[PDB]
Amino acid sequence: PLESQYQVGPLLGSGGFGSVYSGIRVSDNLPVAIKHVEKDRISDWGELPNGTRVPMEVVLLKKVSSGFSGVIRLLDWFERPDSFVLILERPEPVQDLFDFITERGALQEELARSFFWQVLEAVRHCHNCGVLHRDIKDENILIDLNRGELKLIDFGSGALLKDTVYTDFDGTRVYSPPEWIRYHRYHGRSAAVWSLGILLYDMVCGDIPFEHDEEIIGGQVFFRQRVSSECQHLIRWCLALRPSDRPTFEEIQNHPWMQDVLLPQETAEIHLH
Amino acid sequence: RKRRRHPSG
Repeated sequence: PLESQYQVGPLLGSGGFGSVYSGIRVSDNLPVAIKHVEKDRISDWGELPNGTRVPMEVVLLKKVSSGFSGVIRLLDWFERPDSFVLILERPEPVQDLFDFITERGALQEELARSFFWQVLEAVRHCHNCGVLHRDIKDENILIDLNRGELKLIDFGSGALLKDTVYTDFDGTRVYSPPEWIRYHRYHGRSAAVWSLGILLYDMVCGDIPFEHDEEIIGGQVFFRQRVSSECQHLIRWCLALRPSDRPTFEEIQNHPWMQDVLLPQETAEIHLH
Repeated sequence: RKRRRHPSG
């Protein structure tokens, strides 16, 4: 029984991802997030390793939720007549990265480096598990303010990772790559790297670079804040117009701007506490 | 300058 195992608290938010409530597991007072998705709104369906037909979001979350990682883990799920209910980790205290950047402005490069590194490790974990998130953005990143750890959320636009072309997309357009805008075609890893360039610009400049299709495909990156030449180079490389010109995840993490990252605990003590 | 969220759809 779902309603007997958890106490339901305030609504945390709602939107394209469903409705998410704060919660507490009665078995041990663990903080949880309780996410409701209406069956009628579910676009892509998958099958759990048992034949049970579930939202793709559940398939993807299960693939990435084994062990520790920078991904918010699925703890349990329930099927109801008209909806699915997902029980997810809820760190506390937490702020999503969109609100954090809104409140603090452009981040110091030392802090942006720590956050960006942790996001890269989380995305590498997803890809290692066969999962493409397809909606990397500051709104889908939670900050554990005490531990200095970032967590990826909202796999509702994701897909199984593959090496062939994708011709469907329901992520965030202003983070989508020019080949999607121009041709409605993209490959998974190079499209992810584009969105990471958008995210890094967002962190070091205080807002995303592009709002309109013409800016996405124009591939001119104007820097509105003082940003080091090494960081500018990494951003412009992630935002190369031709997908084959973008760096691999390995080349990003070997980039000179990425060296000497802070540990998560140091990040919390220096920048968040 | 206006900073806003962008829905996923």
